[PDB]
Amino acid sequence: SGLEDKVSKQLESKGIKFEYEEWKVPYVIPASNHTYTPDFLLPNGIFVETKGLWESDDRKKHLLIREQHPELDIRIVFSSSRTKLYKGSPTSYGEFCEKHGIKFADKLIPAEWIKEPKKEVPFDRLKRK
Amino acid sequence: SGLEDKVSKQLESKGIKFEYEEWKVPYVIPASNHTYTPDFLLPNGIFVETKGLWESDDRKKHLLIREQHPELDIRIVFSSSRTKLYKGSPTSYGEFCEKHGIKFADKLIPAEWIKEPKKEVPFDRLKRK
Ligand SMILES: [Mn+2]
Ligand SMILES: [Mn+2]
Ligand SMILES: [Mn+2]
Ligand SMILES: [Mn+2]
Repeated sequence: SGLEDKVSKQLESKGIKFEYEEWKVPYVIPASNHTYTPDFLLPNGIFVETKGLWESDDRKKHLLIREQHPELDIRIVFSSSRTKLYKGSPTSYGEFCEKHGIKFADKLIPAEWIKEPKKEVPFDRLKRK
Repeated sequence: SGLEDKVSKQLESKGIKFEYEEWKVPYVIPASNHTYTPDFLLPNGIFVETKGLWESDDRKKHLLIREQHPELDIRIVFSSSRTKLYKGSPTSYGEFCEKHGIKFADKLIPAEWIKEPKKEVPFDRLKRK
């Protein structure tokens, strides 16, 4: 960058030796705690997240919850599941869900989901509003 | 939102009793491993990072490195230490550095830093590029 060049030129002009980008320093970013509030909870225990724009951190969040709370049934209703992950991506929101086992639909909750037999929700692992 | 409105109306028309944002699901964003490569290493053991724009994640990284590698001497040379942390912030890069004990300078490496007595760098704690 202009600054790196100026600093390098200065050190050389004064005859100071130096190593440039020669050493890496390892570090760990600590794990962090968060909470996610799905939009709707149906009587049969299915949670439904309505979603327009679906950002990367949001997608990672769903994968984390699936690994951390396998018993939760969290599905997504998209304004459009055909939307691509980003400006030039080949993958759609829907394809991402298919790849990771996330049940999804577009615009409205499918009649079939509402009809699914009730199942237990581990509310003990959850926090009420 | 529009989608939330349409889904809730669909559920209400079918007489489905739902809970809206009534439950919070706790989750953890996993610790992550990284490496940081300072721009310059001077003969006396001082590492210097040249920096123009200095974003929030970059500032956080520097604090993590100071906590996890207290044996290293990492300083920063800014294009301008007067720059505010972000649009609207009353705090400058320099003030942030002062608060956290980070030595800094503007435009070039201080001749006085170059003159400081050599101190051994624990290379066994680092990884060569
Ligand atoms: Mn919501
Ligand atoms: Mn939503
Ligand atoms: Mn660099
Ligand atoms: Mn730099």
